[PDB]
Amino acid sequence: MNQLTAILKQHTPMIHFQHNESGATLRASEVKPLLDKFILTKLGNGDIREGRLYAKKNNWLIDNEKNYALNYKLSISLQKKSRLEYLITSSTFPLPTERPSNFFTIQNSPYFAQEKCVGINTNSTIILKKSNSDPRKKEAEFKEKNWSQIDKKGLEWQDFTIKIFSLKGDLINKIQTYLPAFFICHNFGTRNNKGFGSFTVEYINNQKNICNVEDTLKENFAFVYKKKIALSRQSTLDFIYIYNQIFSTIKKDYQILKSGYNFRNEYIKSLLFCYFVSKYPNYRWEKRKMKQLIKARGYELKGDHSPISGIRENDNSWNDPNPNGYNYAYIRAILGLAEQYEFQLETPYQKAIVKIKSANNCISRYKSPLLFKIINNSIYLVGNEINTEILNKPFQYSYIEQTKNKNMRTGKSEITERTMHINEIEMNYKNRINYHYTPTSFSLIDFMQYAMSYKKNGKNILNYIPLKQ
Amino acid sequence: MPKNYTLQNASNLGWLFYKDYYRQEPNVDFISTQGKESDTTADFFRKTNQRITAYQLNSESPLVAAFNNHFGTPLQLKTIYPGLITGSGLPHQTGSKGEFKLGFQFDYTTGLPYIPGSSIKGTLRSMFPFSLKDKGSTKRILPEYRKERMEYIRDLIIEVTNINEISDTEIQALEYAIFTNSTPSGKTIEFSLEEKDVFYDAFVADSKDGVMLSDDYITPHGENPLKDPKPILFLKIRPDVTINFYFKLCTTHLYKEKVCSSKQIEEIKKQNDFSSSDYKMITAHQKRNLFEKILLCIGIGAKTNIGYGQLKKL
Amino acid sequence: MKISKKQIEYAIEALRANNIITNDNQYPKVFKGYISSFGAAVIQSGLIPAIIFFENEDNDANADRHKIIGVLKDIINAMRQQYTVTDATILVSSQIPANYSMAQYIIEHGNTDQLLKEITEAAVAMKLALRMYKSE
RNA sequence: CGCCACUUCAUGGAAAUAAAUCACUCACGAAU
Repeated sequence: MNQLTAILKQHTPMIHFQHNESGATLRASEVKPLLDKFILTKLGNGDIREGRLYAKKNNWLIDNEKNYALNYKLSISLQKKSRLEYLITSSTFPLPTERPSNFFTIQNSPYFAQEKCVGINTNSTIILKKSNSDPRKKEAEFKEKNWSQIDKKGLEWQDFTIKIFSLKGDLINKIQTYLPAFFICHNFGTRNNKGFGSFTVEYINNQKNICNVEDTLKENFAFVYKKKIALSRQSTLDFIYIYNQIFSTIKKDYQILKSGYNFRNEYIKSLLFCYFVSKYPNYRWEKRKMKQLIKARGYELKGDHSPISGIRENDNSWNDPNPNGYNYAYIRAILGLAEQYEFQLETPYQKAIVKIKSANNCISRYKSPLLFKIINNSIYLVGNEINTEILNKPFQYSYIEQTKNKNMRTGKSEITERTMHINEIEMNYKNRINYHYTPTSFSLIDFMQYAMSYKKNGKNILNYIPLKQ
Repeated sequence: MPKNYTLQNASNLGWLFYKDYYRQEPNVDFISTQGKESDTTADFFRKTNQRITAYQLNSESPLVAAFNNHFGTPLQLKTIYPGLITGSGLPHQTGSKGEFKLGFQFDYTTGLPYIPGSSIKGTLRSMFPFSLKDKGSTKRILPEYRKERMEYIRDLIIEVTNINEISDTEIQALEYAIFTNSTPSGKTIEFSLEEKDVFYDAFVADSKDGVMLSDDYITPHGENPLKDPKPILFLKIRPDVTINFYFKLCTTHLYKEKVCSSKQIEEIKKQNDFSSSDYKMITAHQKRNLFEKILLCIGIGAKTNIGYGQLKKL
Repeated sequence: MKISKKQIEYAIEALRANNIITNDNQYPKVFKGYISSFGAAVIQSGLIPAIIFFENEDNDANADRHKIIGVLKDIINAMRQQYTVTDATILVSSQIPANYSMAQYIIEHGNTDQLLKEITEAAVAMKLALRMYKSE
């Protein structure tokens, strides 16, 4: 045929920046470029260069020499135009008792981008107010105008249509075989690696698809882990409960991998930190040296516990042995490169901001190499090998002291900055082996084998089933 | 002034987009590299963009009514999300932040967003087999192109008209009659004035409850995944905007796989060696239905491979 | 609008002086696209937007497309050098200062038609002069 | 649970191509 019609189901909400339009749905401007790469990769049996030669032979490319684009047209349209609108934040907040029927909240999520939308600011969607009752509860108010003028919204739609048109019949038949696997292997949105934007193919040309998502994930990803998540659901019922539990679990488990968990009597060390201590180079946190250097200038950092220095039941030291020094590197860069670190000085209006900028100006960003997939309320953690380019690269840290001005007769006045407070920094320490430099050896499969086989008190911290290791 | 475009209270949208866009204000400074990235420049361009995107169009507009009176009954279709882009290659760029970096096709006199008739003609011809020129460079892709497009056109003609069989030579003759008003060899058929197929400029006719223009983003992430992507902001026609397609189409007569004029076909009818087997007719209504089906299949405008410019029935 | 041979001589000398056409009598092939795009930008967007776009130096382009603005400046200076005394009464026969931003000059000198015709003619002359030579 | 953000804002290709380039009639007539 020349037209391929498919119906897509949505498992997790998508974070759309063009939520204002009633016709807003999955943008083909990011589905077609990704689908073209997927099809070429599968055409070359795991490689992309032989796949484009296959499409070059079959005359499936728009340009035979320049790009990966295939000659087909993509059109994603909403069938029924009713949406469920979600507010996705990282901080828990009380729920207002006045909302539109389609307004839902995901409380503890890995989406730390619209955190200012809940709080004191008059531009916030939910205004937090101290309770007129006992000063323990907090009151929430829904500001409709502020809701409308939000940049990103979480949108979930009823089943909609993806239409592919091409006069090349042989291309369409190949697209048909790979389209179901494409939606099982990819997520869309502004936080898609964390689980937002999970879609699956249900009907292709009015024919139901029987695609094993577990088998589909196995072929395309090097490792696949599945979580035994309890459902309760009362009895099905609340998807908001299911959504909130699933996304809270993802944030908890990911934050156990990168950095740790510090809330209660409970404390879980960074498994990424744990991995690098157990290997031969014995790298330690770059956070360790920042904390050491900031303490060197007598900055009272908040916390009653000295920084950890190893793996054992407790290694709470402020000093690094004596004969040699601990080997340092930028550990958490390979699992997502951040922009700045905050360290919460003692006086509760000032804090230390350390800024990472990359010395050569060659590494601006790094997407997380870990993909979280939520298909039918089941969390699948997949991934491939990390980008080896990030390994062994320099980073410059700018240590900045920030003190929040003690309010004003107006609003907060955080322009009271401070010049880069003086620190004894390193330049090329230990033959370019220092906390400036990313590690020179990392395998994601090896790391994830260590992570899901890691036990505290005889139980796995990340309760996952190793579908593929 | 801000909404309900009209002829008495409006600014020319094309003027606003092209000449007044980079007006030199007392304190803006987008000449310098520092000022191109500043918040003052971003605010300036944000205000200009808000002015451009604040206009709506009423169905009972004297402008569109005059278009209907001049060019005939419009073919009315609706834009679906993401919208419609036309004139994307027109140079509108300086290197500033918050600026529209893609061109837009604006009518000069009226300022209304419009799709030129040449764009419509080319988009309709593209799905006819004999649209790719026989060249040395195009010789390798010519046969498959013609085969695919001829099967598509044959199915469309059988669906729209009451023609049961159409031949490849008949499709060639029909396409050359519609788009060139000539024989496939290049010869001319003595046609009357009313026997010319004309593709007028499409116009925006109704915005309904919203505006007819909006802003959209394309963020090309580079080949290097470790480097920051560049956001590009451009102007689009909003979804659910009525587009009036104006045509002047005639009836095409086909006798013995050649295209005949009206007096020619009547003379042939009066002949005693006349058979209905080799006489074929596609009327202006059927031609308009065929064009409508082509437009609903492939859409119109720029970036149609990624969903921009797809149309729906009212 | 006829391009005199003197304007084309100015264009060739300016293109050589601004290190676009090397001693091999070849030029980077992207510069013909640069000149055509500038010609189109002047007529669609305007003189100020086009010169601002083509004059900045922090662009992510293959070559130094800001050199076509220097070529324009040289051609306009050469044209103004041959303005007669009678022209100098109506026409601003003053050399563009050099090291001065061309956009700044045009902004400060109003937006007179004189500069628009001069830049249009100079761009056409640059286009023809580049067509005199061969792509690298 | 409390608190809190930074970053990125256009490059590459196409810049005219082909058909028609004058055709027909009168090329001196009448008187001288």
